[PDB]
Parts: sequence; C-alpha cells; structure tokens
Amino acid sequence: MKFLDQEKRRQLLNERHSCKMFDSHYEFSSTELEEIAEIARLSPSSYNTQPWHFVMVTDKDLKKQIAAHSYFNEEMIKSASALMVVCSLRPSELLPMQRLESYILEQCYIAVGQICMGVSLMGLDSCIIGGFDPLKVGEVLEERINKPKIACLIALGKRVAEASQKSRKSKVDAITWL
Amino acid sequence: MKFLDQEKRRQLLNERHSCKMFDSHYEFSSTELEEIAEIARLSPSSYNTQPWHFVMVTDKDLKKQIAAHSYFNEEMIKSASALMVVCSLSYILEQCYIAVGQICMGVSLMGLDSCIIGGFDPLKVGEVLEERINPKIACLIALGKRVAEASQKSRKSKVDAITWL
Ligand SMILES: Cc1cc2nc3c(=O)[nH]c(=O)nc-3n(C[C@H](O)[C@H](O)[C@H](O)COP(=O)(O)O)c2cc1C
Ligand SMILES: Cc1cc2nc3c(=O)[nH]c(=O)nc-3n(C[C@H](O)[C@H](O)[C@H](O)COP(=O)(O)O)c2cc1C
Repeated sequence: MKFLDQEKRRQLLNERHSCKMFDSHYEFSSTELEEIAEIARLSPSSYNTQPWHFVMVTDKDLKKQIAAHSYFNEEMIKSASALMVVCSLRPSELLPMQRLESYILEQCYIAVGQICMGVSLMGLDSCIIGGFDPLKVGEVLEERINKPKIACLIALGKRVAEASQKSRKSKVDAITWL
Repeated sequence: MKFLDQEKRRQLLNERHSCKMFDSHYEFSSTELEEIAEIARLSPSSYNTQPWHFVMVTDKDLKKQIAAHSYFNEEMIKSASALMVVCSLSYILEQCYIAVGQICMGVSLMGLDSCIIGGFDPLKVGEVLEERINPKIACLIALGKRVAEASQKSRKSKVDAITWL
C-alpha cells in the first residue's frame, strides 16, 4: 500500500529542504492554506494532548513586522507566501528546562517534522525558523492574540531557486545496527 | 509539481496512524531497513547540528527484551518487524522529535506502519542496550506491517487548533 516508489520517496527527502528564498509573486490559495492546517492538526502526540496552536500569518504588513525582527531571516520571511507561528500551549491548558514545558515542545517538534513533509508532498517549500527576537515577535502579535509561547516559526511558499545540497554526518555517526 | 494529488495526500494523513499491533510474520528487507535509517538521518535541525542518534533493533530476542519493559506496549513491540530507539546526544536536544515526525511520514509513504512509544522504563531499557551504546533514550518507534485498517482520527476542533491571520 505504498504512495510513492523508491525514486520518488528518495526525491522527496531531498525536496524537503530549508528554502532560503520564496517566490513573492506566488500567493497561497485557501485550498493550500487549509491543507497545511490539516497537516499540522492531524499530527501525532503523546496521549493525544495536541499541546499546540498554529497561527497562519498571511497579511504582508503583519508578516513584515515579524520579519523586521528575524535578523538575517528578514528578507526570507518577507518573501514567503505564509508564515506559520508554532505556538506551545500553556501547562494550565495541557492539564484539566521546565518538565511540562519541555514535554509540550517535544510534541510541537513532532508536528513540525510532519508539516514539512506534508508541504513537500503538495509541491511547495518551507523553512523552519528559530533565528528571531522572541520578545519582539510576541509584541507585534499581542493585541491580535493572547501572548503566546513560541516554539518555532515555519516560513512557507514556492521556491525561486533549486534545493540546496544535503549536508549530514555519516550514516555510521547517526545509525547503529542491531 | 505534486508528488501526490489531493486525494492521496489527504489519504496519507489518515494512513499515518498509531498502529497498535503488527504482522508478527512480516520481516524487513535490508532495503526497507536502509531507507528508514536514511529518512531519519536527512531530518532537519538547528544550524544542521543533528543532535541525535538512531538505533535499529531487529533481532527478535533483544526486541523481546525491550518489549518486556515497555509496560502496555509489550505485545506491539514483539510483533513489529523492527524497533527504532531514538536517542539525543533552544533547546536543541529535543530536536530528535522533529526527526520522529519526518520518520513516521516517510514510513507511511513506503506503505508500512509505525507507532511512537513513550511508555517504557528508561532504566531497564537502557540497561539491556548499554553493553553497546554509550542514550539519552528519548522515545521508541515500532516499525512493520499492519494487521488491520488505520484507526479513526480524533483531534480537537480546527477552531481550537488554528488561528487565521
Ligand atoms: C511521544 C509519543 C509517545 C507515544 N506513546 C504511546 C504509547 O506509549 N502507547 C500508545 O498506545 N500510543 C502512544 N503514542 C501514540 C498517540 O497516542 C497517538 O499519536 C495519538 O492518539 C494520535 O493518534 P494517531 O497517532 O493514531 O494519529 C505516542 C505518541 C507520541 C507522539
Ligand atoms: C529549530 C530550527 C530552527 C531553524 N532556524 C533557521 C533559521 O533561522 N534560518 C535558516 O536559514 N534555517 C533555519 N533552520 C533550518 C536548518 O538550518 C536546516 O534544517 C539544516 O541546515 C539542514 O538543511 P535542510 O533542512 O535543507 O536539509 C532551522 C531548523 C530548525 C530545526
């Protein structure tokens, strides 16, 4: 019951890459945005806690304000069709270095791994972003939504340039066979 | 262009499910084993740090041992074709979980099945392995072939999960 053959499954692993620049002229349809939200939502988590909230930022000025405080990621964020803000839930909403906080981030990180695979399946591109001023991006999103704890960002869109070459430590360093 | 069309992308997200029991007859080829390991290795991380190590358990006797300490996951793990032990070497040491999500998606693309496992005793699971590896064990992933259909998706509302800006 496979979906893609070896050649295709291998290509996807390479197409899943950190897209450093996006086609600013490519706009996300409601269909594209909705499926991405479903890829995020349908992700797995321990005891199905789903301690995440995904904020889809498509407004250019609002994304631009976040971009201005993402340092070297500014032009990239600006270029992107959409910017996902992966928010971690409060521990008070979870229950009916901090242990609960780290647990929640672990679930959020899983979702991220699923999302970026989904984005490649559609034919689009992403870049996970942790290089940003956390206090400042919260600031410009405060009046819009309650002050969130941000795990990471995910820039989204269509690429202008080809995928960068994969650089990973040796199969030996990463894999033990038993 | 697309790798898969709309229907098949939507189908996959349901095929990507926590498989509770596996075909205890089915055995992983080397080719199946090697892809699963490469999906894991090509995962993304901060500054390409790759703060992880993946241990592939296939031997039925050693897997049987790990399953004995896996509480309510005992039969599942014994019946699986393989068992991956995911280990970590801001905060960056949690980013092995980014791999986890990529792996399970890649596994389902092959038309196989997986279950992410957090229900185990890390003391005794680490003990039976420590004659070889130096941990830190984050979680487990059972890998193999299903015996029945994928479970129904239960999730909180789209409204609970998504803010549209
Ligand atoms: C970190 C982690 C640990 C998990 N541990 C277990 C487990 O010990 N036992 C189990 O039955 N399921 C476990 N699961 C599976 C979740 O219960 C499952 O992801 C959730 O119910 C969503 O359903 P789905 O994966 O079938 O789509 C775990 C999932 C994650 C992400
Ligand atoms: C938590 C996290 C944060 C990241 N932040 C950035 C970033 O701020 N800027 C950037 O260009 N890439 C960022 N990346 C992408 C990684 O640098 C990239 O995944 C790694 O170099 C491997 O390359 P690849 O994904 O293209 O295979 C981030 C990745 C992760 C997991």
